[PDB]
Amino acid sequence: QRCGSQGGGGTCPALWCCSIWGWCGDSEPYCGRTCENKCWSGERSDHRCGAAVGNPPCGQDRCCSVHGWCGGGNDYCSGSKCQYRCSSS
Amino acid sequence: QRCGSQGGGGTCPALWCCSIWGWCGDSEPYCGRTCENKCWSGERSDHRCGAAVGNPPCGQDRCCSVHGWCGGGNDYCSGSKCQYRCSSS
Ligand SMILES: [Zn+2]
Ligand SMILES: [Zn+2]
Repeated sequence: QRCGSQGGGGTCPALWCCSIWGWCGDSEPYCGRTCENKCWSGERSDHRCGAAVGNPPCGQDRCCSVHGWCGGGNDYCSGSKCQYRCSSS
Repeated sequence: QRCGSQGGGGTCPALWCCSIWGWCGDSEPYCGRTCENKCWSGERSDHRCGAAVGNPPCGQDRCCSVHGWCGGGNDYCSGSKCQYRCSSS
């Protein structure tokens, strides 16, 4: 899926990272050094996530729980406990 | 100090746990299975704490920060970041 200034301005599904080349992913090429948006580095200082705080990203191997907190592991990342960037599932 | 039904009906200092014997603490006999009030099990799902949500407990090894949130580690528990149930170094 395309996204970003190169892809047309779409947002990635499950709010994944849009690389600078305009493609969606969740690995370093997309989320680290060559990320354009919803980058690992864009996680709020307070680590909250969700619609309440405008759907910000979470860092590497961290997901946005359904309670609105970024963090890692099943409790944040496994289905129904996870709202986006889910990665455990 | 004394708290709860056996101890006067007060809340502990630093909103710590009141055991079933009416004494204040922060270890498992106080906060765990034999806890009467402000127990580890009473953390709100939304993780809020502070007086605007009526001084809820925080879970185990979590502290209420000055920002109104329960969580683990130095953002919530360290000296100047913590308002109650503070414990980290
Ligand atoms: Zn939670
Ligand atoms: Zn932090």
